[PDB]
Amino acid sequence: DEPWKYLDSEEYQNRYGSRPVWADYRRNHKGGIPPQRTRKMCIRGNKVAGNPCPICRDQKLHVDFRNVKLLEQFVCAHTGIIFHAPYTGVCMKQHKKLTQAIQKARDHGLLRYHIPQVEPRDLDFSTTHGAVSSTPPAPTLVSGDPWYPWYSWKQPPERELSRLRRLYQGRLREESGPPPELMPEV
Amino acid sequence: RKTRHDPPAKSKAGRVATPPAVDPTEFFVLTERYRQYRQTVRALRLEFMSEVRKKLHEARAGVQAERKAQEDAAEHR
Amino acid sequence: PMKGRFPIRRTLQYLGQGDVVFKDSVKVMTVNYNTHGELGEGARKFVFFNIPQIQYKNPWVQITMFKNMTPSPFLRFYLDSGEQVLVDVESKSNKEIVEHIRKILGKNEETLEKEEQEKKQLSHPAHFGPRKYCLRECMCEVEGQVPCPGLVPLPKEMTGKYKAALKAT
Amino acid sequence: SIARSSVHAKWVVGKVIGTAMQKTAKVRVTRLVLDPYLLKYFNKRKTYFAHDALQQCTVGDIVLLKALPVPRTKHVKHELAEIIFKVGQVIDPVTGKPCAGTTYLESPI
Amino acid sequence: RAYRGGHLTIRLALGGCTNRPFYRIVAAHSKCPRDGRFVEQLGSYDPLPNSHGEKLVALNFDRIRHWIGCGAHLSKPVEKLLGLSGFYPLHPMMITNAERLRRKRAREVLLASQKTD
Amino acid sequence: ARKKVRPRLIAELARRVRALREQRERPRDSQRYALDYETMMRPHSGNRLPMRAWADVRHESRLLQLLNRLPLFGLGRLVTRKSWLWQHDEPCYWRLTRVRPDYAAENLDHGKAWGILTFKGKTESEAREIEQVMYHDWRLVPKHEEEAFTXXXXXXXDTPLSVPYPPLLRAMILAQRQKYGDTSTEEPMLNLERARIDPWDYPAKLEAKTKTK
Amino acid sequence: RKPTFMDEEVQNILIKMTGLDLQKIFKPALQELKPPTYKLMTQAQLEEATKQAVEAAKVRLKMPPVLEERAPINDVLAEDKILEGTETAKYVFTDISYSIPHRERFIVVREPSGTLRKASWEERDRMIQVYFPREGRRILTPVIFKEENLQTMYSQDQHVDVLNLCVAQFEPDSAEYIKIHHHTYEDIDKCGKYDLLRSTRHFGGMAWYFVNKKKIDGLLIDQIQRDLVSDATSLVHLYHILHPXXXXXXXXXXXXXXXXXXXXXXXXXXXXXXXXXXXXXXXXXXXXXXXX
RNA sequence: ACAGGUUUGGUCCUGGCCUUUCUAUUAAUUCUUAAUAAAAUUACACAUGCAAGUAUCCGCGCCCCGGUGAGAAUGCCCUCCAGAUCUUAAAGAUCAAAAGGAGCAGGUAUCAAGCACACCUAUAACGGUAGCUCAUAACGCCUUGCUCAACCACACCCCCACGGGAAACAGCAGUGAUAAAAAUUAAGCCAUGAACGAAAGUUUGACUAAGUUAUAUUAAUUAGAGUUGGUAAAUCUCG
Ligand SMILES: [Mg+2]
Ligand SMILES: [Mg+2]
Ligand SMILES: [Mg+2]
Ligand SMILES: [Mg+2]
Ligand SMILES: [Mg+2]
Ligand SMILES: [Mg+2]
Ligand SMILES: [Mg+2]
Ligand SMILES: [Mg+2]
Ligand SMILES: [Mg+2]
Ligand SMILES: [Mg+2]
Ligand SMILES: [Mg+2]
Ligand SMILES: [Mg+2]
Ligand SMILES: [Mg+2]
Ligand SMILES: [Mg+2]
Ligand SMILES: [Mg+2]
Ligand SMILES: [Mg+2]
Ligand SMILES: [Mg+2]
Ligand SMILES: [Mg+2]
Ligand SMILES: [Mg+2]
Ligand SMILES: [Mg+2]
Ligand SMILES: [Mg+2]
Ligand SMILES: [Mg+2]
Ligand SMILES: [Mg+2]
Ligand SMILES: [Mg+2]
Ligand SMILES: [Zn+2]
Ligand SMILES: [Zn+2]
Repeated sequence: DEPWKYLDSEEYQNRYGSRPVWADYRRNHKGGIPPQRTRKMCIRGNKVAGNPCPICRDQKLHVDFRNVKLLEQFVCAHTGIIFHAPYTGVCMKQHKKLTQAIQKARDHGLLRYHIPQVEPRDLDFSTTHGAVSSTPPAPTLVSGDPWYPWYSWKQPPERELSRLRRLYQGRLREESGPPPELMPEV
Repeated sequence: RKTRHDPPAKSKAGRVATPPAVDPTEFFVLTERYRQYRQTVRALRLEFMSEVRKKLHEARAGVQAERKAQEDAAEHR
Repeated sequence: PMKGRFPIRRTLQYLGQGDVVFKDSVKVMTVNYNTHGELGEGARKFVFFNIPQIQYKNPWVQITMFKNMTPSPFLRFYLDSGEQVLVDVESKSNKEIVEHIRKILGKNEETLEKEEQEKKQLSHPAHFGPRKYCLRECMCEVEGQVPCPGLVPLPKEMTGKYKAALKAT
Repeated sequence: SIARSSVHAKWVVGKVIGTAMQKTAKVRVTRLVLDPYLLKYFNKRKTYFAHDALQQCTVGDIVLLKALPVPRTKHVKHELAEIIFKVGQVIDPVTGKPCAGTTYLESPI
Repeated sequence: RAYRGGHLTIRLALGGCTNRPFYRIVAAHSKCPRDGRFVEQLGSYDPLPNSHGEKLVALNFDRIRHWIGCGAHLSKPVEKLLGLSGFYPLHPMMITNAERLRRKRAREVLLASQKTD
Repeated sequence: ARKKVRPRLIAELARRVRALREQRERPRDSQRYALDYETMMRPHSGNRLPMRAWADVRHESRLLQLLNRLPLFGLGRLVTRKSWLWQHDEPCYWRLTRVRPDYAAENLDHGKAWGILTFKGKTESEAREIEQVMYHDWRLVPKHEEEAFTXXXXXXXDTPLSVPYPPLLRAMILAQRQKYGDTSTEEPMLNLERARIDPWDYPAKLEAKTKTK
Repeated sequence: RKPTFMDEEVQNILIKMTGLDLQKIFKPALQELKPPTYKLMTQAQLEEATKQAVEAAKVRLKMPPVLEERAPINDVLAEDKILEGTETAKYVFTDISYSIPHRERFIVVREPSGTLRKASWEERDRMIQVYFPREGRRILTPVIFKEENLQTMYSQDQHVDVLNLCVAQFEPDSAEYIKIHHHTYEDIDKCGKYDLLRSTRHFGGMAWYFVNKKKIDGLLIDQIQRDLVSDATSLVHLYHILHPXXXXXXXXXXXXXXXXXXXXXXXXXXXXXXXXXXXXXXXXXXXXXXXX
C-alpha cells in the first residue's frame, strides 16, 4: 500500500519519464468523437480487457488519497478541477475511485485547492439577546408546577362519571385510569 | 375516489358504522383537556389577528407611508 | 451581429447597460426630433443609441417618435396625473439629454436597490423544492441526515418488508 | 378614491386614422417592440376607437387618448383628451408660435 | 384551480425517496392535492433521526402566525409539532397517548413479574 | 389576437329547467323524514340512521308530535331536549314564539318552529328558529313544573381569565421587550376574555351571515 | 483602561504593521480562468488605476474580528415529565425568518427527558448552517482540524489557508476558532515563519495573540532583520498600550523614547531572549553606518 | 461541432446526402442478484369485486383527490374582480367564474377578401348615420394539450344536456377486440392527505408498504452481443 515508492522508482522514472501517466495512452473508438463516457471497468475478475487505462494497465500503481504525486496529474494544475474520464482516458471505476480519492486528499490537505476569503458569518455579534442569554425561568417552573393545570390528571366527580356511564350504557368500556407516574421496564 | 352518481356497493349497504367503546375517566379527562386547549388556542388566534391588523394598518396608514407620499410629491415639484 | 451600422446596439449587453428607469408616473413618452440642422445633432444620437436602451428597461411605457413636425427638438412626457412634462433638447449633448431625463423622472439608486432586495428576499434558503425555485431539494442531500436510498441502500431493519415479515412471524 | 379602468392602455398617443363615425375617432397607436431574434425595435401598431364630444378630429392628427373609466362599447374604451398636434396647423410647444416643418411662420421679434 | 370551497390549511406535504420520508410544512388550500400547489412554504420536518440522533424541524414562526392570524387551520401532526416547540400549548391527544402508554407499560411490568413467578 | 367566439344556449336552458322543476320536486318534510322503525331506514333519503341513535328513536317522540297535542300551537310552554338534560344539571329550556306545522296528511308530526332560549341557566332573549325539531329527544314540561325549572337558575363566577403564554412564545416576547429596552419584569399575562365557546350542545342559529356595517 | 482590537490606535498601528503587497494581496487563484482584458492607459490613468487597486486591496485586507470566548448557555424553558415516557430521540426546532440576526434566532430542543432546552452553541450553529447554508461550511466538522492534518498543512507552509479555513467554517467567538488560530500562531512562532502572514489580513491576529502572550521575540527579531525599524517601533508602542503599568512601560516611556532608545530599552526590559534583540538591533544599526 | 465521408481523369467552388454524440419506445440475441425511479397502443367495448362516508336525527360531505389528453390554435403573461368558503369583537385571507388587454403565441397566402362583422342618440327600445375587420395576414383550412414547484380541457356520444341515442372502469385492479407496444382480479389506514365529527375515533383502490418487468441509474455475486474494406478501434484460412 505504500504509495510514494513507485512514483520515485527507477522503473517508473524509466517508463513514464516526467510526462504524466496517460500521456501516450490513446482510447480507440468508433469515429471522430468518442462516446461521452469511457468504459465501465477494464477489469472483471482475472481478465484485463483490450488496451487498458493508464491507471490499471500498470498494476503497481495504487489509487489512494495518500500519493499526491499520482493524484496531482489527474487534476488541472491551474484550474484545480479534476478531469472527466475522456480527457484522461481512465475507466469509469478508476475515475470514480480517483474523484473520491482527491476528496480525502483535500480533506487531509495533502493536496492544494483554492480556499476563498470569507467574511465572518454575522455582521454585529451581540451575545446579549434573550435567545442566547438565559431567560427569567417561568414562575410556573420555580414552583415545580406543570405549565398548565391540564397536564395534571384530575380524578373527576363521581356524578359526572356515573352520568357518563348512564349516557353510553350498552357500549361503555370501564377500566380505571389513574396514570402510573414512572415509566421504565424490562 | 367515488362520485355522487356512482352506486354504493352491495356489501356496503347493510353495513352501518358500529361505534367505538368509551371509558369514563379517559373521556371526561379528554373533554376537559380539549375544552381548555381550544380555549387557549382561540385566545392566541385573536392575538395573531390583532398582530396582522396592526402590521397592516400601520403599513398603510403609518406615518412613514404618508412621509414618503409628501416627500415624493415635493421632490416632484 | 453583422448587419446594422452600429451592431453593438443590437446586443443584450448594450441593452441591460443603459441606465434610466422611469418613475411610476411616466406612461407615454414622445420624442419629437429633427433631421436637418446642426442644432438637432445631439437629439438624433439620443434616438439612435439611447431610445433602445430606455425602452428595454421600461417595456410598459409607450415611446413614440415624430420627425420634422416642429422646427425645434424636444421631448414630451405624459404622466399618470395628466401632468405634461416638456423637456427641451436642443444644442444638448446626447449624454446631457440622458442625464437630464434621469434627473427629472428617475428612480433614486436607493429605490432600485431596495426593490431588488425586496424581490431577492422572496427566495428563501431554507425551503425545499424543485431545482428551479429552491437550492436544496429532498434533504437527501444535507450532511447529517439520512442518505436517500437511490445513492445508499438502507438497513435491512428500516425496510418496510422487514417490519412486515417480522410482525407476521 | 375609486374611478378605474382595468385596461393597461391608461394613456396613449396615436395618429388619427379615420372620421367615419359620429363623434368617434379611429386612432392608430404605435409602440416599440423588441424582436427577440434580431434584438431590434420595430413599430407595432394597434387601433383604438375613441369618443369625441366636439367631433373635432381631422384625419392625420396626433392625438392624446385617455383611458375611459367605464367602457362605452366593446370597441370604445377611450376618450380623446387633447389634440397634441392638429394636422397642418402646428404650434411649437416650446415657443408657442405657428409653424410648418422646419420653418416658423411668425418668428420671434 | 378554481374550487367550490375549503379553507387555508397548514399541513405536511410528503416529499420522499420511499422508506425515507420527509415533510414540507406548507400553507395550502384544503382542496388541492397533498404534494401539489400551495400558497407559501413555512417549514420542513425530518422524521428520520440524523447522525447526531435528532429529528430536525424548521418553522417560520413569524409567517406561521401571520397565517393563523388569517385563520388557517392546522392538521393534527402540525399541532403535535407546534406543541412540542412550545409555540403552542401541548396537544391533548399527546398527553392521552402518554397516559395510555404509561398504563400499558405498568400492565406489562405486572405481566413480566407474573410470567417470571 | 386571442379571440374565442361561441354561443352556448343549453347552458341557460338546463339552469331554468332544473330550478323550476326543483321547487315542484321540493320534498315536503312529511314524506321526507318519515322513518321505518324495524329497519331504521329513511325511505326518501335511502340513508340508515347511526347506531347511537336507535334507542332514542324507539322510546321517545319528536317535537311536533307533542306540539300537536296542543290546543294552540303558539304556546309559550317551555320545551326541553333529553340530551340537554343529561349533559347539564342547570336547566336548559327552550320556549316558543312562532310554530308552523307542515301537514303530514296522516299524523301531522312535522314542522318548522321558532323559539327563544335559555341554555344551562344562561338566558338568551331573542327569537330564533328552532333547529333539529326533527329528532325524537324532545320533551315538554307541564305548567306546574315550569315554575320549578326557572328558579333553579343560579349565578357563579367563571374560572380564570388569565394565562401564561406558552414557553417559546413567552420567551420571544420577553426577548423583544429586553431588546427593545423595557426591562419591566412583569409576567406575560394573556386574556381569555373573548375566548368563550359554547358547549357543543348549543343549537346553531340558522338564518344567514350577519353584516356589521 | 480599555484596550481592544477595534480601537483606532490598535487599528492604525496594525494596518501599518501589516503592509501592502499588491503581489501577495492579489495573487493567481485556482478558479476557472477567463481570457485577460487589455486597455491602453496614460501615466495618469495607470496611477489612478494603481490607487484604485490599493483602495480595493484594503477591503480585501480587512481584519477578521477577534473576540473573547463564549460561555456555554444552559437554560430550560419548561418541563413536563408526562412527555418523557414517549422515549423518542431528540427533536430540534429552528426558527427560519429572513429578518433576523443569527444571534437573535430561536433554536430549541425537546429531549426524550421531556424537557424544553435551548440549543447549545455548536448545535445552534450547525442548525443555522442547515437552513441557512453558507459556503465553505461543512455541517459536520471537517477532518482537517485533527492534529495530524494540522501538522501536515503546517509543513507545507500553508498557514494562511488554515486561518482562512477557520474564518469560514467556525464562528469568531467559538472554542475551536480560538484553539486553531492560537495553536497556529504558536507554530509560526516556533518556526519563525512570521513573514508569511505579513501582507495577509491575518496579521492583526499575529500581533494581538503575541502582545497578550507577551512573547514579542520572533516578530521583533524578524522586523529588524527585514530592515523594518518603524514596525518594531509601533510594536513596542503596542506592548506599551496593552501593558500601560509595568516597569518596562512607564520607565522606558517617561525616561525618554524613540527608535533607538525605546526599541533597545524594551530589548533590555523584555528578557525572553534579550540577547537576540540586542544582537540584531546591533546588526541593523551597523548596516546603517555602512549604507549612509 | 474541433469536424469527418461522398460529385470529377484530376483541381478548386458551390451544394445536398450520410457518419461520429445523447435520450426514448419496440424488436431480435443474450440475462445472476439486490436497491431506487419509472411503468404507457388504443376518449374501442367492458364480466365480476371494490374506489365516500360520517354522525345522537337534521346536517355536512360525495370527479375533492384520482384518471385521461378526447377537444380547442387552443393558450402563456398581465390587468380587474362577482361569487363560494374560512377566521372573526367586520374586516382580513384563500381559491378565484365572468369580463378584459402592454406584449409573446403551430403550419399554410394555392385560404384574399369577410359579409353586417360598426358607431350615434340616454330618448328610455325608438329613431339617426354607414360603417367595422383585413397583406404589420382578417375570414378560412390542416395538425396539436401546455410556456410544467403547476396551468387549460373533458367525464358514454348530439361543443353545449332540457330532451335524444342509449345504459357509459379516460378511479383501482382485471378482460375481450385492436396495436411494434402486455405490471397484482394483491395487503393495510401503521404513517401523511382528505371527509365528517365535541371528542375518543370511523371511512379512504388517495396514499403507505409491498408484488411483477433488464425500462433507466447505482452496487456487486453475473458473460454475452456487435464489429474487423474505407469514414472508424480492430483478420488468418477455407468455401
Ligand atoms: Mg459534377
Ligand atoms: Mg471516380
Ligand atoms: Mg469532365
Ligand atoms: Mg448519400
Ligand atoms: Mg420489450
Ligand atoms: Mg389532473
Ligand atoms: Mg396531467
Ligand atoms: Mg388529439
Ligand atoms: Mg380545429
Ligand atoms: Mg393561426
Ligand atoms: Mg379572474
Ligand atoms: Mg395547389
Ligand atoms: Mg336601428
Ligand atoms: Mg358532454
Ligand atoms: Mg335524462
Ligand atoms: Mg369510457
Ligand atoms: Mg383500469
Ligand atoms: Mg366514473
Ligand atoms: Mg387484450
Ligand atoms: Mg412497455
Ligand atoms: Mg382497500
Ligand atoms: Mg413500488
Ligand atoms: Mg441496469
Ligand atoms: Mg450465464
Ligand atoms: Zn481501467
Ligand atoms: Zn431523497
